Amino acid sequence: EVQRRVQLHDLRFADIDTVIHADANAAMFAGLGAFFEGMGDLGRAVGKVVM
Amino acid sequence: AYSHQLSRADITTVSTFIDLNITMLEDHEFVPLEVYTRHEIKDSGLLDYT
Amino acid sequence: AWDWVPKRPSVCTMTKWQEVDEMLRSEYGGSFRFSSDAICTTFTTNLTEYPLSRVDLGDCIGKDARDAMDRIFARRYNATHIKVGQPQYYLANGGFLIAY
Amino acid sequence: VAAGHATLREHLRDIKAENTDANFYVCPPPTGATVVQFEQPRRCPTRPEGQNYTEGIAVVFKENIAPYKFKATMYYKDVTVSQVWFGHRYSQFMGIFEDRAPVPFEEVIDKI
Repeated sequence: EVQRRVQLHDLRFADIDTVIHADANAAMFAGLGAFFEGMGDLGRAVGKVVM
Repeated sequence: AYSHQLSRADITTVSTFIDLNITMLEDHEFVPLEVYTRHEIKDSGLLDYT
Repeated sequence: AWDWVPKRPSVCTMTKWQEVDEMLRSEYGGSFRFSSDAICTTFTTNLTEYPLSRVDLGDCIGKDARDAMDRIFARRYNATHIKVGQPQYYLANGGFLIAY
Repeated sequence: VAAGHATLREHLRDIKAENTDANFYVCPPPTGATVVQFEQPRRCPTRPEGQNYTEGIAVVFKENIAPYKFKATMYYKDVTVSQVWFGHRYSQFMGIFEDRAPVPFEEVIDKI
């Protein structure tokens, strides 16, 4: 039971770390990147200035 | 993920409290690349008291 | 701060630690080795016997050893074994004195 | 006289002041190439069960698997890919792709 709880606490700290290391703009940048890569060189030519 | 079953006869038993005939190797870790590219955690079996 | 008192008198240089009823002795690598079931330590010593009489002028080690060996012999060995010769003294590694 | 006690202190001090040492060890973690299992408790009888009890000497033989140990060498190449065109400050949001592949015989003999 002791080792079961120790492994449950290090899971909670990992979820906290995940939330503070990441940020809200990552979802936006990913959404934009996924759109621009879909139209080749023209997509990159526009995507580089948009970013 | 699951893979297969084994019989209790398929693994060697360290029967007596003392025996010297075991033929070990100097194990060398083949670390996965994700440990470096995305700071992923490497397995280490069950937790001992230390 | 503390209350002062004069320096107390002197005492015997060594004290009895254990009385061992059964101890095996063997010779290996130019040294003696001693072992028993009573204690998990293994004593190692040079082959030369130590001249106890050169230092124990008060017989504080010698007298106590003779008495203990006789008590043990009478309690367990008198009916099944014989004494081979006189007692021997050896200084083991770590700072122990063994009477055998 | 205290002279005998004093020299006995000196002998006892010299016998314990002597040098002694032991090695250090580097223990690499096991990969699972060698595994073993342990014994388990048994249902012990409350009273004698068997017939024709007897005493004897015994010798036990086990099947010979005859292990054979040797030395080998491995060769491989690690590869990583990421969309850096977004710029070094934004590329991380697009992620990374990685793989592990074998080395062909020609490179082993002609280059390595």
